This record gives sequence, C-alpha cells and structure tokens, in this order.
Amino acid sequence: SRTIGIIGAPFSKGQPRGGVEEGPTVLRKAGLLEKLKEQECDVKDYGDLPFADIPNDSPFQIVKNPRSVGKASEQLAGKVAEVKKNGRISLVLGGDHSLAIGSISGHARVHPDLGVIWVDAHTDINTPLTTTSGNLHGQPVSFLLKELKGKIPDVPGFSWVTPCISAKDIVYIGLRDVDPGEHYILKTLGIKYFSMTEVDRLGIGKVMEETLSYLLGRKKRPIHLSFDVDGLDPSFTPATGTPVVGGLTYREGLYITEEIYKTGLLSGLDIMEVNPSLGKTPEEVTRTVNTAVAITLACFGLAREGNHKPIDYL
Amino acid sequence: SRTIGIIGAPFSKGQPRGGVEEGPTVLRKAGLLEKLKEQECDVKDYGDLPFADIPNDSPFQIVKNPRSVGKASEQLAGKVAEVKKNGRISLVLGGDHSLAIGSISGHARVHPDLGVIWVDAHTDINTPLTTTSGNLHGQPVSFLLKELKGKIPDVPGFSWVTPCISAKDIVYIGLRDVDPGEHYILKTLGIKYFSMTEVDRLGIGKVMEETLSYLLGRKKRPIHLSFDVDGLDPSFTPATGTPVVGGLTYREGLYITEEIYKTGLLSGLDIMEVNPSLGKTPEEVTRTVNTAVAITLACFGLAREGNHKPIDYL
Amino acid sequence: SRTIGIIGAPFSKGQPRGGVEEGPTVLRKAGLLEKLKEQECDVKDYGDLPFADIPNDSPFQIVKNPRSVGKASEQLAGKVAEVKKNGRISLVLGGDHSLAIGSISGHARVHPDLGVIWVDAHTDINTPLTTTSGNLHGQPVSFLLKELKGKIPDVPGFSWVTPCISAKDIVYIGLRDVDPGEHYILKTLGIKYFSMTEVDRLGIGKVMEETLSYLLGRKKRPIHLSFDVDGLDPSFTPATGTPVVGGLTYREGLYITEEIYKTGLLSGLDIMEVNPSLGKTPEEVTRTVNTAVAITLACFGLAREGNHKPIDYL
Ligand SMILES: CN[C@](CCCC[B-](O)(O)O)(CCN1CCCCC1)C(=O)O
Ligand SMILES: CN[C@](CCCC[B-](O)(O)O)(CCN1CCCCC1)C(=O)O
Ligand SMILES: CN[C@](CCCC[B-](O)(O)O)(CCN1CCCCC1)C(=O)O
Ligand SMILES: [Mn+2]
Ligand SMILES: [Mn+2]
Ligand SMILES: [Mn+2]
Ligand SMILES: [Mn+2]
Ligand SMILES: [Mn+2]
Ligand SMILES: [Mn+2]
Repeated sequence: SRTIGIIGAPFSKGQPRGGVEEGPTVLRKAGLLEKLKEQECDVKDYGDLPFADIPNDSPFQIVKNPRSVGKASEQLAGKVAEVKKNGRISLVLGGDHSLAIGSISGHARVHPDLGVIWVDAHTDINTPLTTTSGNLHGQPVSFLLKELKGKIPDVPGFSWVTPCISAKDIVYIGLRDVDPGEHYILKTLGIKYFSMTEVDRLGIGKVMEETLSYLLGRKKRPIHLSFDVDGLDPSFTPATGTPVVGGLTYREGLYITEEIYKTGLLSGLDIMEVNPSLGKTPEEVTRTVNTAVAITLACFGLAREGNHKPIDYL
Repeated sequence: SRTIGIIGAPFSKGQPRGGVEEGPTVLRKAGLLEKLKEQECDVKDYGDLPFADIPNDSPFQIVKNPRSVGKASEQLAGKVAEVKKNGRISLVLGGDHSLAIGSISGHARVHPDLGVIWVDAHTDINTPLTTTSGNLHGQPVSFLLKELKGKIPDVPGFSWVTPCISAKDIVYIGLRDVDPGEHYILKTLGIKYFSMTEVDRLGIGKVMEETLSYLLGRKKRPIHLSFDVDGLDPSFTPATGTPVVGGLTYREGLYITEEIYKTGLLSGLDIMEVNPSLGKTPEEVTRTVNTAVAITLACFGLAREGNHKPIDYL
Repeated sequence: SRTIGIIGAPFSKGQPRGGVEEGPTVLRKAGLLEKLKEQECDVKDYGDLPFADIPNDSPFQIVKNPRSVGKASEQLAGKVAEVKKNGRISLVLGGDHSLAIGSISGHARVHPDLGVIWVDAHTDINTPLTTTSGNLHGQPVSFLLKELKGKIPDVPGFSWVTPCISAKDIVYIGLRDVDPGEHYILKTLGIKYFSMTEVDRLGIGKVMEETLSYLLGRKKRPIHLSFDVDGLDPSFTPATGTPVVGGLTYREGLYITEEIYKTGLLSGLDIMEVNPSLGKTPEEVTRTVNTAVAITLACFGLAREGNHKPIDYL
C-alpha cells in the first residue's frame, strides 16, 4: 500500500513573483492531507522547510538569487532523501520549479535508477549561460543532466550539486514555450518529449503508452513526477507565474497521473508553481488549487471510474 | 422515416433540488418541437404527465420520497409503453434521472430486447442499501438490473417493478463520480463502461465503435439512450444538480448522438436533469437548454456535415 | 527559406456586418509583421488595397453587393498574382471570405496546380441560386470550382472569373454549419471533407495525415490555405460574424498549420473574417486577434516544440 511523506517548500526566489511561497499553505487548507487519508493513504507531514533569508545574494552574471535557490534545493534534497530512506513516497508542495534540483537530487541519492516524467509548458533546461531571463526556475534540468556537465558554470550556491540523471531518463509532456537554447539542447541530447504538437497528433492515450514503455520497457524502476501546474491550460490553472495558452486539459492531467499511479512505481512527486496571489479573482485561485489537489489525488489512487475497499458492498 | 412521441415528465423528488420540474417547459420554449419538425420529423406531443402530490411519503430507511418517485415512474412506464405501441420513438423530457426506471421499463414492455446506452457522470446504480444520500436519482439502474434482484428491498412505491435488463445490455459513457458501492457492482457484474479515463485513452471515436459493436454485434435490437445532461462538462451544461468537472465536451456529446442516430435503431430517448433554477446567470440556463436541444436534434438526424432533402438542389 | 508578401484586404461587402474591414489594421497593430521578422521570415508589405466605393450596386436577385464583391476580388487576384510572380508566399489579411475568389484566382494564375485547404465552420459553396441569405462570403467556392460552371449565373462584377480549381483539389476541415444546397453539392461532387464529426472520430492527427496524403500523394504541388477564423470555436475567436459552437480548438488550429508549414509547400494564405467590432468585450477582440496571429506564425514556422538557429547554443 502507498505511504506518503509531505514536504512543504515555501520558496519563490527561482523567479520574480513572490506569492508562490504560499503554495504549500493553500494546498494544505484545501484539505489535501485529509483527502489523501480519505483514500488509501498513510500520510506523514514533514512540515514546511524553514528557508533562511540570504540577504547578500547578488546575481551571478545574469542569474538571479543563486545562493538562495541553491541552499533551498540543498535543504530540500536532504529532506527528500530522509523521507525516501523512511520508505515513503515524497510529496513536495512548491514553491517555484527551481526546487526540482533538490527534489530529484535527494530522491536519486536513495534511488539512483529513477526515471523522470516532467509535465510542463516548459523544458526548464536553460543553462546559466543560455538563459536570457536569469530566473533559475527555468534552469533546473540543466543542473541535473550528466551530459551537460562542463557546460554549467560554478554558480555560487550550487557546489553541492552532482548531476544524477542521464538525458535518456527523462520524458517531457506538455511543451509549448521552449527557448531556442533549450530546443538546441533537446535535439542535441536526444531527449524524449511530447510537446503539445505530439499530444495533438497522437492523443494523450498513446502519449502515456509511449512515455511509460520508454521509461520502463527494459527494467522496472522508481518514477519521479515533476508536475508544474502551468503544464495544464490557464483555463484550469490560471494562478501561476508563466501561463501559456494551448495547454493540457484537466482530463489530460488526470489521465497522465492516473496512468502513472497504475504503474505502482511512483516514488517521488513535485506539485509546483501554484501562486494564489496571481489569481485575477478568488475563483481563479480556488480553481487552480482544486485542480492541483485533484492531480495529486489521482497520483495516489483516486480513479475516475471509481474506487472500492476489498469487501462485499452488497 | 423517424416518428417521435414527446412525453414531459416534470418530476423532481428523486433528488433534493426543486427546479428540475421545469425541464420540459424550458426545453419546449426553446422550440424543441418546432426544430424537430424543421428536420425530417413527424412529432406528436403526448403532454406533460400530471404527477399527483403524495404528501404522505416518509423515508424508507435513508431513501427519500420513495412513494412519489415510484408512482411517477409507474405512470411514465405506462405512457412510454403507450407511445411505443403506436410505433413512435419515445422522447422523455425530464425531470430527474429516477424517471429512467419508468422510461426503460415502459420501453421494455414493448421491446424486451433493448440495449441501453447511459451517458452520465454517474452510474446511478446504488441500491436502497448502498446509497449514502438516499436520493433515488442515483439508484435507477439497480432497480432495472436482473442480476441485482434479491438485493433490492421492498421499497414502498416500487412493487410494480420487474427488472427488465441484464447487466450485459447496458453501456455507460462519461463516468467520473462513482461511489464505492457502485464501483463494486460495476466490477462484480462485469458491466461495460467508458469512464472519462477510457474516453481520454481511446478517443470518443473508438468509444462509440466499441459501444455499438458490443451492443449490436450479435443481433440488431432497439436502443434506449438515457442522456443525463451532467454527462457533459459543466462548461456546457451548468444548470444541473450534480455537476462534475472534467466531462464530455459538446463535440463528444454530438458525436455520441450522431453515431447513435446513424444506427437506425434509436427507439427510446431520455433527456434528463436540466434544472434552469440552478443557473448562476440567465446565460448559463440558455447554454444548458441550447446544448440539450442540440443533443436531442442530433439523436433525430441533424448532422454537423449537413443534411439535404432527396431532390436536385442545383 | 520562406519569403512573404503581405496584402491587406479591408473589405466587408460580402456580408452584412461592417467591422471586418478593420481586420488588416488590428492584425498589423498586434505586431504581425514584426513577429514574422522575429522568426525566420523576409517580409514585404504590399499595403492595404484601395477598394473604390461602388455606390450603385443593387442586388442581383437575392445576391447583395455583387459589383463591390466582384471588383474587390478582381483587384485582389491581380495583387496576389503579382506577389506570386515575385516568388513570395502571399499572405492576405481580410476582410470577409468572399475575397477567397480573388486570392485563389490570383494564386492559380501563377500556380495552376495548387491544392486548397479550407479551414472553416462553413463550406462557403452556395451558388447565387442556392443561397438563401444572398451574402457572397458564403459563396466563393462555387465560383472557383470547374464542375459547377453552367450553374453559376452571369452575376454583375464577376465576368472576369474563370473557375480554376477542380472538386478533387480542395479539402475542408472544421465543418459544422452546412446549408442543404451546400451539402448536396458536397456529396454530388465528391469533395473531400472533415466536418467536426470526422475530427471527433479520427482525431486531428489522422485528419491532417489524410488531408495531406490526399492532396500531395500523387504529386507535390503548391498549397493554398484559406483560414476563416470561425473555423475555431468562438471561445477562441469570438469576434467574427458567423460564429458556430463546437469548433476546432486553439490546439487543433495550431496543429493544422504546423503540419501545413512542415510540407514546405505553403504557397498562399488567407486569414479571414476577423471582426473586432463584434467583440462583446475588449478581451474578446484581443483573444481573437492573438489567436489569428498565432495561427499565422505557425504557418510560417513557429513550432510549439521550439525553434533554433543553425548554430551551437552551448
Ligand atoms: C521558457 N523560458 C523562460 C520561462 C521559464 C519558466 C519556468 B517554469 O518552471 O514555469 O517552467 C522564459 C524566457 N522567455 C521569456 C519571454 C521572452 C523570451 C524568453 C525563462 O525564464 O527561462
Ligand atoms: C454518485 N452518487 C450520488 C450522486 C447521484 C447523482 C444522480 B444523477 O442522475 O445526477 O446521475 C452522490 C453520492 N456522494 C455525495 C457526495 C459525497 C459522497 C457520496 C448519490 O446521491 O448517490
Ligand atoms: C451557412 N451559410 C450561411 C453562412 C455563410 C458564412 C460564410 B463565412 O465565410 O463565414 O464562412 C448562412 C445561411 N443560413 C443562415 C441561417 C438560417 C439558415 C441559412 C450563408 O449566408 O450562406
Ligand atoms: Mn512551466
Ligand atoms: Mn517548470
Ligand atoms: Mn448524473
Ligand atoms: Mn443520472
Ligand atoms: Mn465561416
Ligand atoms: Mn468562410
């Protein structure tokens, strides 16, 4: 049976807009922990991480808040590894997506053979040198990939990072805002991806079959799902910092996560980039958090066809 | 050519919210009868059923308004059988979904070999003993299924019911809010279903091919379509009592019904759960009724590709 | 590499509502020309066409403004042929869809072997004799088809027209409001079409594979894409004169145009029926123009998966 470890990561300095720090808080007050208990799940809350303010953190070239982002990920890596050693599925509530550096790193210390599914409008694979914004939430994958070592500069705050995943061990789903440098890396490294074009072409059904066969065909291994809520269309998740139109539907998001749950191999989960302060109305915040909660519950067994306990209901 | 018998069923006591009684009225004032005449159809209106008030109707255990629901279905069964004996396709305008007990029962008196297609967010297959709400609109299928006799208590108002359909003769499309007891019955009885997960997986195209091959592969027979407007997403049909997000699209609803029309075997139709009083705005009511009318017109021949009379237009 | 010739066609008299004349203006102020330059494209603006007022233009039978529509198309045909002789892809910004008579005609003077893809809720294939509205924007295809000569009356303003395309050389995508006369022509002439029913059945992926194999299977040839913004659902393009619900999605629109771009054979493009004055709000106008611009950029190489220059980004 599923056992879960919840880690709050109230961190925003991987991007400019502040309110993503309240992500863990609004997801908890939506009753995420209770709803997980309502279904099959043994839940332990490891709390919100205390991220010290590092007030002296000047840009490294164009890269903003590098020491703050680096330490937050260092701390998160430690907590995630701690939850994995305890035999639980780590559930990280973000927080901006730079935290994936820490989440995937901590996870990989215990399960070096993990495969990553990255649901997002973005590849987040800019390097400190290709980025034009300097926002580190658009860079976490570059820090993680083995093939890109020697292309990543010695950024203050990140000396602890050892890139733990090969380009062959990640699949993107939902891409529709990919920078030129990122596209170059994507094609050069031969990374498997299903942009919105592929989802339109094949249907989400075939996308998931291909995703899972690619990642699990040779050998069964732990899955890490890094879910950026901007992966889904802004009609479902508007309260987020970098919304892009033409996204995955609510249905597609639940299909992705239902299929991931059914593998029995989900080992780590990130629910990222919920920013309640960017909702144009109270309903837009509710709609975003509701969807993120629904996505999460699907990851842990809630099926649209229904669920039942192993007894005779009649 | 198609010949139709319209029966209004202004009934609400299968659920708590009152305004579903006005379903027949708003569908008629939308010009449903006229629009049916505009296309190929010979239409006879059998009127709105007069449902006597039964003021003495205390719950049977948890089950609410059982005598009221039972008599309404008894009356509707009689009217439907009357319209079928006259060689017409029965079109029942609801009204809450408990009325399906009467619609399917009346239909089956004349065509015992009918197969049912049930488009809905819900299976409506709770028994009087598995229900946690007591609302009979969530129970009609349990009263209809032969396999479940002996599991249905002697509910006041329902002594006239003889379950007329086998578990093998129904297909669900659109499921996304299925209670644990219902899921148990679903799996135990081996009922064919396409929840939203299956629609996402396969596409509505394959769903309809499988639905129709399953029901009509061995032997051609009459089709009964029980269409709950909550089958479609609340962005298309918001004015309904139990809306669930992540539903079938407008397009999917028209595809289902276009394909059903093309079989030449539609024999009975229910258009259920339109509640104009639950529209948050006047436009939400219009949008809901418009969609329900569009769905109905598709059932009777209106095709998106166009239609033409058997003459030379040039 | 792609080279483009922009032609503004501020013309409205193919239909009753006036504001479609401002189509070229709002598309330009959206920064269409600049955004085309931002990506691979060499852009030359051939200006907005000066359409003389023809104040004496009484209906021909039921057909409205025939001399105005005819001359506007005659003028546009000349300009388009001029841009094609200069080796550029013609990009016509409309303007109502009657202008397609001129766009396709001018294009075909230089490339007689063109195949047409027509993305629209409508077939626009009524003749002056089958039309019930008299609005010429619902008639341009009938003037273009060789198979229909002798069925088109001598309409004032159109003596210059020579029908340049066979019924075999056009594919419709997006149909859901087809008049009886149009359906008759569709079936009689054996025109290839994918109404919304077919898109639902097969998926846009298979639709494009079939569309392109049909048009380009025997012999590679120039493609003319006539894109009516009402092809997409009114939730994406509301500011248009004849919106029909149940349309192609934003994603489907970009998929169509991405796949068309990838053939390397796009030769002519029409972006038609944007009417900013019919937006119920300022956001509805912005949403419509934004989408039309996005559609256009996709036609000229912008891919959702990303794009990059032929250099080493690392
Ligand atoms: C696509 N790259 C962006 C967005 C990063 C989003 C990170 B996420 O976690 O939400 O996915 C934007 C770069 N563009 C900004 C607009 C102009 C072109 C560059 C970046 O800052 O790197
Ligand atoms: C899913 N079952 C419900 C809804 C019935 C809808 C009937 B219809 O005709 O619209 O399809 C709801 C039961 N749940 C209520 C919420 C808490 C869990 C139980 C019930 O009352 O049985
Ligand atoms: C479908 N035909 C219409 C619409 C033409 C739209 C042209 B376009 O460029 O936007 O595609 C409408 C005819 N109907 C009007 C409503 C009643 C039935 C006839 C016509 O006027 O011919
Ligand atoms: Mn993102
Ligand atoms: Mn991201
Ligand atoms: Mn229902
Ligand atoms: Mn129902
Ligand atoms: Mn049109
Ligand atoms: Mn058109």
